[PDB]
Amino acid sequence: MTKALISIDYTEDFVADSGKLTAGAPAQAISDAISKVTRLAFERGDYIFFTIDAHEENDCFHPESKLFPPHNLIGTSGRNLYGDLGIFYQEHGSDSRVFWMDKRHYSAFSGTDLDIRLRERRVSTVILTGVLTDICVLHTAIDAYNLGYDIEIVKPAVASIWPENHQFALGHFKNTLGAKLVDENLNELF
Amino acid sequence: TKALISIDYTEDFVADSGKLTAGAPAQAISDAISKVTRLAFERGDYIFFTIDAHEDCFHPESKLFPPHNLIGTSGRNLYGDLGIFYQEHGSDSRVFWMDKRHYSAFSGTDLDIRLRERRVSTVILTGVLTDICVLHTAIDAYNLGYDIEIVKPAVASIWPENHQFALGHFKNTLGAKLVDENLNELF
Amino acid sequence: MTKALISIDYTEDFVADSGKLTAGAPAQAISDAISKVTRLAFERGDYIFFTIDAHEDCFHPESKLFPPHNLIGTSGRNLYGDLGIFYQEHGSDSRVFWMDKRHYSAFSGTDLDIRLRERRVSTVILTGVLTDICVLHTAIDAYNLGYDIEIVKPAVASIWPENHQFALGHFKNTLGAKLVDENLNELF
Amino acid sequence: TKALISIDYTEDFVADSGKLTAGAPAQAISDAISKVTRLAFERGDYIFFTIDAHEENDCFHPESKLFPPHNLIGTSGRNLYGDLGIFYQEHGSDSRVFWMDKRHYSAFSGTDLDIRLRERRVSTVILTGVLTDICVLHTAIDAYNLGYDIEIVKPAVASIWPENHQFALGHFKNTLGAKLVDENLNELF
Ligand SMILES: [Zn+2]
Ligand SMILES: [Zn+2]
Ligand SMILES: [Zn+2]
Ligand SMILES: [Zn+2]
Repeated sequence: MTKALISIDYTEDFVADSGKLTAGAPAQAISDAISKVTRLAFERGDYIFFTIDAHEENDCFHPESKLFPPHNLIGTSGRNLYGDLGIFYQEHGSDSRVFWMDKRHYSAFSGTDLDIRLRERRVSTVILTGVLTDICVLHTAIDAYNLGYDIEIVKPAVASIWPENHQFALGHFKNTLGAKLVDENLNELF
Repeated sequence: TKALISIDYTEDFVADSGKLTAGAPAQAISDAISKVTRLAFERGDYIFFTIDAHEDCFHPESKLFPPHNLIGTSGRNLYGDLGIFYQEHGSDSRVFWMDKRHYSAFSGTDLDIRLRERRVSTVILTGVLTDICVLHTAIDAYNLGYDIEIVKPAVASIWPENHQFALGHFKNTLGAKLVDENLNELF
Repeated sequence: MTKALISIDYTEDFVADSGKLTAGAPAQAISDAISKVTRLAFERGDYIFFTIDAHEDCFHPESKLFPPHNLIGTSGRNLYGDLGIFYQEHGSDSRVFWMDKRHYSAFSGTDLDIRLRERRVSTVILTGVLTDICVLHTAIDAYNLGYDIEIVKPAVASIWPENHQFALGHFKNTLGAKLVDENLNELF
Repeated sequence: TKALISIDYTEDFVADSGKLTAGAPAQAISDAISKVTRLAFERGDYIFFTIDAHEENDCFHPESKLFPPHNLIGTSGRNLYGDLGIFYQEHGSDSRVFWMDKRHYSAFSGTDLDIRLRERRVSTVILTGVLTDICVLHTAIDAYNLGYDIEIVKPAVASIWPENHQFALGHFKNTLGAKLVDENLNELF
């Protein structure tokens, strides 16, 4: 029954209007659902992992730097969590069940110790939230699948810039990864 | 020197009576997939056939798709001229057959090890399906620091909108180069 | 309560007197204990993974370090002693696996971790040869992958007693492994 | 270009008053480890400091039962010992120098080391630090499985137990096919 909720890249740079790689409106639209579900997961005794892009300026060795403009730079406000989710972190970030995790690839597992931390705790299910549905959420989900985790996707708490991409990703999660789609109350959606 | 990965282009995925057939669009790439494989082989590239090998109540994929590519069945035989190429050159030191259980060609296999032994920097992806075993393989390759090439006329999906999502993902997110059956970049 | 026992390279080439990479007397001495403990684990309901060297290869760094051994399709890959009989009896059981490997570690380039995770196995029990090479590498990989570890002391062996002793110390003190006897009871 | 890995050469592992000190043998390599690191840097190599980062009362870490508290985040225990420390003050902000926190013994486990190396097409890793038979050994084995050529700087690795140091060196040479080199990065025969 040991579960972990993963909060992926829900920062000012991905969500806010002035954000450097902002998803804009669709990302902002999930603010209430993402904060509610994360607070709920925490209330249920789940582990919470904030897995956040930590980029550097002039990282010529990173293939991502040629693909997107500078975003989520180390030591910038762009890395601040957006909305009430940010308030949640300031309140509960010191709790032994809440984690902040820097990542450099899209997937929350790549080059991090997420798998190690989950295995230490004998977690068998990950609950995915954040942005973008078809990039960092999708990559994290695929890695989770290959690492043998059960997957839940919080449908109203994931978002993409592109609606067709969001739809592809949701279908992929359900039909290919065998993931459970859930709402903000963590109830399965049929 | 690069490596061409041939993903799941078997009877069960391609033939009209295949257990998990992609049908017409998978059949449509037969000429292109075999042309580009022979071409890559001609110019000294390594060839990795990464093929579903299914049996298995502990595999989560059992719930998601009907039995396909079962061991010892003709369903695992490579489709078309690609099977002919393997019959001719499967024993060449640069050609490989790898059994896999997940979608990604890297998951639970020694693909990364074999590529690293040969100091390969670039993988060229062919096969089916674009949005499942090709997409998963591409993403694993990206995370493992490989340069990626996708042979656009040698990948196929059941649904054209999924094939289009995957192609866009390769270019815009993974930084892959889309190439034609002559291994020339597309513009 | 269900665990996995890993049976590492206990084959003719590593054990038999004419073996291509034979560990000789100390490897032969564990034959009774390794078969006893494997049968006990299987009877208990545990999963059994035979993780066996499958060699061919100028590209393999190991080819320069050891003479040819456990070559694919040769008798050097046959399991040694009563262990071979257990495999004849139960090799087709859904709980028993034969796994080819190219590195020393049973995890490296294999699907061992995946198979264990499918089954929610939290504890691996290690047996076989050599204590300081394929058992050590496998133990280290298991540790980094968050498995609890048991080492069957009378069912592991090395060519050199000092290497065998180093490895056993490393398992207990660094990896936090439980050392057990052939009855799967902890040793004190 | 190669990468030199500097493993756990900190106060807690080296200094007389270190919480998990290897003592005199670890102190004895201070000159060699600092010399070889400055040399690798001069030669244009990448330098990775891979340093234990433990927390007090981490009940979920299996290492917590095995050793007393050591290299705690925000303590002096994590300070690089000797001239290596001075080198880090001098060049830590350089593009080729990296500081990597680790929780397991191996420098690769749960880190982005492999990712950073492959971004640079590094094919050979040069290993230094402590302990020879624990964080150096684990790092070497991980490097081997990941297909890296390995160099071990013999006078720049140390263990608390000399027999364990001897086992590890033999293992590197005979099992991993590593090249043993001196503080001048010249092969030892
Ligand atoms: Zn990013
Ligand atoms: Zn399949
Ligand atoms: Zn071998
Ligand atoms: Zn430590």
